[PDB]
Order: sequence, then C-alpha cells, then structure tokens
Amino acid sequence: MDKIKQLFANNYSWAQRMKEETPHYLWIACSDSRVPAEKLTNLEPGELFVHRNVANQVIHTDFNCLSVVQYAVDVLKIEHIIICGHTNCGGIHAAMADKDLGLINNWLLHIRDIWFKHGHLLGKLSPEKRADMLTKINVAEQVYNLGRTSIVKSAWERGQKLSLHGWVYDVNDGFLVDQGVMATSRETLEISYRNAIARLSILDEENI
Amino acid sequence: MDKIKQLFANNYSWAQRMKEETPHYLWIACSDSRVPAEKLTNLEPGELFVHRNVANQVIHTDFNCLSVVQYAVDVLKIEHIIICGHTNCGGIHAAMADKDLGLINNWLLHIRDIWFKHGHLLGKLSPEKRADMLTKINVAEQVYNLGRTSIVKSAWERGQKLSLHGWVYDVNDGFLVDQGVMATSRETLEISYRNAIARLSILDEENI
Amino acid sequence: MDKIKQLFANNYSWAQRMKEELADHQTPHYLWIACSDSRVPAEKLTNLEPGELFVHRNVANQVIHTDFNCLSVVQYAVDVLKIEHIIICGHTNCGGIHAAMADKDLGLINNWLLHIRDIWFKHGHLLGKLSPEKRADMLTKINVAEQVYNLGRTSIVKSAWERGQKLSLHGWVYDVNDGFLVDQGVMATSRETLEISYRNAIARLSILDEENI
Amino acid sequence: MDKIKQLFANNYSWAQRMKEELADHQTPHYLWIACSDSRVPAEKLTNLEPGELFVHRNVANQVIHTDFNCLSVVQYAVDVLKIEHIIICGHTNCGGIHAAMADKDLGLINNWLLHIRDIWFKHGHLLGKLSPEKRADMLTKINVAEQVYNLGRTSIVKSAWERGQKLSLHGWVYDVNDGFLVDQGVMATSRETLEISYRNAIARLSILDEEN
Ligand SMILES: [Zn+2]
Ligand SMILES: [Zn+2]
Ligand SMILES: [Zn+2]
Ligand SMILES: [Zn+2]
Repeated sequence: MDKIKQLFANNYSWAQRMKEETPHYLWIACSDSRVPAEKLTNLEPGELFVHRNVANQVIHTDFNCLSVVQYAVDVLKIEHIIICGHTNCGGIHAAMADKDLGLINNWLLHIRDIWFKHGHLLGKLSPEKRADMLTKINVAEQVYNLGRTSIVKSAWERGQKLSLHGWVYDVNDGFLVDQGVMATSRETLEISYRNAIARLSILDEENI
Repeated sequence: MDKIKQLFANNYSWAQRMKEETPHYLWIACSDSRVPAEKLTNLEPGELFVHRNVANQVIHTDFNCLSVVQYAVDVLKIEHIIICGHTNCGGIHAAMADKDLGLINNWLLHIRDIWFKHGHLLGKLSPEKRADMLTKINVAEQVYNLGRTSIVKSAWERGQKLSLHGWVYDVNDGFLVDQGVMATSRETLEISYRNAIARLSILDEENI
Repeated sequence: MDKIKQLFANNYSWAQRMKEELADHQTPHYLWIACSDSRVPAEKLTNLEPGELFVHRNVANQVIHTDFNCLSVVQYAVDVLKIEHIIICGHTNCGGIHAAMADKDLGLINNWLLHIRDIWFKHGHLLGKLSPEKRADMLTKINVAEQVYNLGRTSIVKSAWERGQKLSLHGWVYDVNDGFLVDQGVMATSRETLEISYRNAIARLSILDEENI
Repeated sequence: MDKIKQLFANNYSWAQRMKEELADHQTPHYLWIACSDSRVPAEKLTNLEPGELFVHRNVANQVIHTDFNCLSVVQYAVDVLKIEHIIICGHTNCGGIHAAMADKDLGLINNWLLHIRDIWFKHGHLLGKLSPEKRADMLTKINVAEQVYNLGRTSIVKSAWERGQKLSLHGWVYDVNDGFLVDQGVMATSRETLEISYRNAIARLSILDEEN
C-alpha cells in the first residue's frame, strides 16, 4: 500500500498550504458522487449536514438515513433537506445490470422497484437514455419517500418550517438541475410529485 | 427560501468560474464533520467512495453501511477502507448527553455501549476531555466492527488485499491523526485493536 | 402484576402436569414468515410435529428488501438449516394491513407500513374496482403475493437457487373466521417460476368475482 | 413436494373438523419477543386465550438498538395496541446462541449474531468460569437479561414511561427439556427499576453453583 502514504502526504501538504494562506441544510447524496456538495454549492464547511449512501436513497425503514433525518429535523432544526443525485451514477447502473453483486443487490432492489413503477415510461425510452432517466426519476421518488416519513409529516403537522428538494447535477456541466419535486407540506409533496413525474414522462422524439 | 436561491446562484457562479479557468478508498465519515474528505485528502476527484452517517458508525446490522462495504470490497475491489472521525463531533456529544432526542438516540446507543465498554478508562478522565477520548475510542471500535463483518473476514479469507484504517481529523490543524488500528488480516486486527486501546488508555497527568 | 402472575401460574401448572403425567425434531423443515398478530398459531393451522417450524413474525408479514432481521432469518434458514420450504402466511382482519390503509400517524410503525402503502398504490386501479369493505382482505392477499416476490428476489434465495439448492417459496392467507389456508398463487422453485407465478397470481387476482365489485 | 401437500391436508382436516364440531380477543395484552427456533410455542407455555399474544421472533431473540423490524413491533405494541407487558423469552439449546458461539462463517447471519458475541465478551470473565458444556445455557440467560436492558433503553419504551404509560418489561428463559418459564431477574416498570434489576440480575448470574 502506497496510496495510504500518498493520502497522508496530500493531507499534510494541503493543511500546510492552507495555513500559509450551525448547519442549515441536510444534504442527501450518493456515495460515488464525484464533486462534494460544498464544492458544488460554494458553501463553507459546516453549512451542510451530509448523509451519503449508494444511489442517494431514502428507504422507508433504513434506520441509518432516517436517524440522520430525525436528528436534522427535530434536533438541529434544519429547514431544508436536499436530495442530490448525479449522472453517471454507478449505483444506478449497478441497479440496472442483471448481475448478482451480492448483498448490495438487496439495497438496489428499491431502485429496481422504481424502474418497474415507471416501466411503461422507461420501456418507451431508447435503452441508452434509460440510465439518465432513472437517475432523475430516482431523485423524485426519494423526495416522495422523504416527505412520507413520520419524521417529516410530524414536523409539518406541528407547524415546523421544512422544505424538501430533489436535484441532479450533471457531471458534464456542474449545474444543479431541479427535478421538480419540492415540498413544504404534504399537499405540496403530493402535487409537485405528480407534476414532476408527469413532466419527466414527456420524452423527446427518441421514443420506442 | 432565500438559502435555496443562494445555493443555485453559488452553484451557477462556481460552475462558470470553473469552466472559464476508479475509486481506491472507501471513506466512512461523520455526517456532522465539516471539512469534506475530498478536500482534506486533496485527492483526484472520484478517488473516494464515501459513506457518511452520524458518528461514523459501522453497526453490525446496519444494512446501509454494510451494503456500501460489500459493494466497495466485492464489486469495486477497493483495497483500503478508512473510518474517519473528527473532533467536536455533535454525534458523540449527543451520545454522551442525557437528553431524549427521539429516534437518533437509538442510533447513538451503540456509542453509549462503547462508552460503557471503556467506562473505567473514561471515568478516570476529567469530564471535559471525555468527549475527545470517546471520539478516538469510537474510531478504533468502528474499525474493529468493520474487521468483524462477514464481508471483510471473507475478503481476507479468500486472499483479497484489503486494509482498514481508523483516523481522526483534527480541525485545529487539519491533520489526519492515526488512532493505531490498522488491519490487513484478522490477526492484525486483533493485535492492532488491543494495541490501540492500550495506547489510548495512557492518560496525560489529568487523571480522576 | 396479575396478568403476569397468572401467566406463570398457567405455565407452572402445565409444565408440572406434563412431568408427573420435541428433542427428536432438532432441525425444522419449514420457515414460516407471518404476522405478529398471531391470530391462529402456525402450529394449530398446520398440526406439524413439535420443533418443525422455524418462525419469523413481523407487522403484516413483510419481506422488506433491506430488512436485516428478516433477511437474517431467511439466510440462516436456507444456508445453515438447509430448509427447503419458506411459507409467507397472511391473515384476514390484519391490524397491520388496516393501519397501513388508515390515514392516521401512528408514529414509527407508519414507516414500516409505507411498504404496504406502496403495494396499495401499485395495485390502486384493481383495489379501486372493489367494494370498500372487501379492500383490506384484497390488500392482504396482494401483500402476500408481493412478499413472496420480494423473498424470491433476495440475494439469499437467488444464490441458493443458482447453486442448485432445493428451495420452494409459498404464500398463503387464512380467513381468521375459519382457519382454512388458501394459496395465493405465487409459488417459486426458481427465478423463472417466480416470475411466471407472480405475474399469473396478480393476473388471477385481477379477475374479480361480482360479489367483490 | 409432499411436505407441503401434507401440510394443506392437515390444515383442511383440522379446519373442517372444527367447523362441523378468537374474535372476542381482538387486541392482545402481551408482546412476546422470542427466538425463531420456536421450540415450545408461546401458546403452549402460557396457556393464554387465543389472540392475547402479539409475537415477534428473530434469531436468538434480540432487541438490537437499531433494528427497524423489532423496534416497529415494539412501538406499534406500546403506542398503538397499548400493550402493558413485553416479555422477552429465551430458551435452552438455542441454535442462535450455539451459532453465535461457534467460530464458523455462516454468512449474513454472522453479522446479526455479532451482537451476541459482544455480550459474550462483555461477560467474558463470568463465562470463562463455567464448565464449557454449561456456557451456552449461561449465554442464553445473559442474552435475555441484556435484551430486556436494550428494550428498556429504546426511545420507544423510555418515552412511554416518561409520559406515565403503564408498561412492564420481562425476560424469561425455559429449558426445552421441561417447559418451566424461569425469570432471569430483569424486570422494569421504569428506567430506575430497569437499572437496578439489570444490575441485580447480572450479579445473581455471577454467583455460580457447582458448575465450574
Ligand atoms: Zn452515484
Ligand atoms: Zn461528527
Ligand atoms: Zn396481521
Ligand atoms: Zn433459539
């Protein structure tokens, strides 16, 4: 192992070079995302409370992610939760491949369920565009799952200001693109989710 | 919603400025650590595969983290997993506080079990230093847990090259500090864990 | 307190009776995944010999993709105990199904039951074609079919099949008023037979008797 | 395959018999958390009226702090069904305890059982004083004590107590050779009684008869 030594070297050089010269958002992103949230958003370290998992999921009964959410909402009183996906997501491609990759396959079955849920849409899409579309639909679905948590519903019910957001950044331009699901209440969840799916389901003439 | 608008402005300006101008590590870090791993390690982007949760835990039965680990080891063939803690960890402080914070308290009970495991040590330490020591002990314990997973044990059993590391990022100097648990095998895990705890139990003349 | 004291008295009485008036069946041959409501016990339903059932019970008998607890029961049952039959058993008048369908925030359990609500959505057209007082029991039946489908898609079961291990998956429901086990159609000995039977089962359930419309 | 066909014939036979020869107990009054081994069924052990038990079973009857499955059963039982008694029941000759104690990689289940191994090491001094053939049954007992302790530290149970809701936690073990439920000593109606009873139970288990 030389890569560990290289990492210590780079950390030392960075820290030295730098010295020579209340979080407000919960950010839920993917483990294989290339650009850190803070870089994408030009925020100061500490501004974001960050959870990262494979393919940026909010699975209904994932104690890990739900714990981060409950802590953020009920304890940190964070007012904004952002789910950020990205193009060329290895998690998404892994979910779409037909290989048993072992335990991770069970995690990615939730994504496969989303694929089936939108099977009519994705079936009408030319196969090479399907990954990008799934990546976007996934973000929309994860915001919907987040807004359906007991944690978020309760926060809203008691009058706590809390907004949910779902974006995708394209590795080809670094722009965050809103996928259209934005919730500040259960009604705005339902409406913007339906709206967003309808919009995502309009395919360019690369159909069937 | 101004904070969200600001984020889109920063992102746009960032990506414009930027244009006009195989992961090798699994990095398991804390959701409330402030400096991102990518910056701190000053590596090539995409070099890190990142999981972040509250208090950088590898819980034996956490599907989320174990999935990341299995994926990283069995599929990505990553050779280095690093658990990184950090000083002034809100997760650790939360674990040590006697408040019911709701669901997150269940997540942090694993940390409290670690505190009890090392209760004699921590009790001999002045109260204002205990959070600091628990944070370090926690990293050693999480590396131990990681090395005890079926995934890591199997990887080693079949002769796959895989190392586990446990560091703490020090905010006051930006340096990664090795906590001394470094495992390339079950035997090196046992020894370096025992070695690490023994070293961490030497308290500065600030006893009782 | 009196309920507990009475429980010990019931137990002591039964155990002592047994004495002055299981070990041969060390390894169970069936895994029974069922609901925590435990209306009619599996033993009563099946009249199997003592020890033959390995049992997991959770709210509304779910096999959630990423549930470490259930997946652990399944993996141990299949890879360690070498069980060749897994049965998912639902039941009518299921409190979990009823809670899942109710709008109330019951707290933590709502998150567990969101998986059943997803299933409800997944078959919303069909369930909307049913009379209101028939919907819970249709959702109970559909739930069981979906859980067999989930079980058969686990890495655990698929790997068992892929390496030639004999394993069958079953999904039944009984009416709590009569105790007759009814097969819901999803029965898998392979990924192919899972696909076919799952598809056929949903198609069959979508052909509504006019009583239920 | 014949086993299944037989099972349906048994069922039809029993159900048919019943017809030509539960609904009054729609809400159970006990939560029974026990092992998937299900050696002597809870109904047989307790002789309760049909429907009185709400049952969760998993390998080696664990209450893991972050297990959504068990915690969901517990929260539904406490907050929704308003159950006032939760019982954790272990049993001798537990395959999960035996698997926990063995060094074999059995795959995924090993991760679930790492929690039992943590308990094994937590009480490593005690368990080393026992004769090898007595260790599994001692770990079974300690396991139950520790799971009651975990249950009583859940946010679900602490909140129930905090708000004044009547709730008791129990931890029993039965010998598969005789069916007598034996109380392992951790019994909590409050956080304070949880602590005292937990400490007392471990102390009592630490006082060894003959078997060294
Ligand atoms: Zn990704
Ligand atoms: Zn932290
Ligand atoms: Zn039920
Ligand atoms: Zn057992």
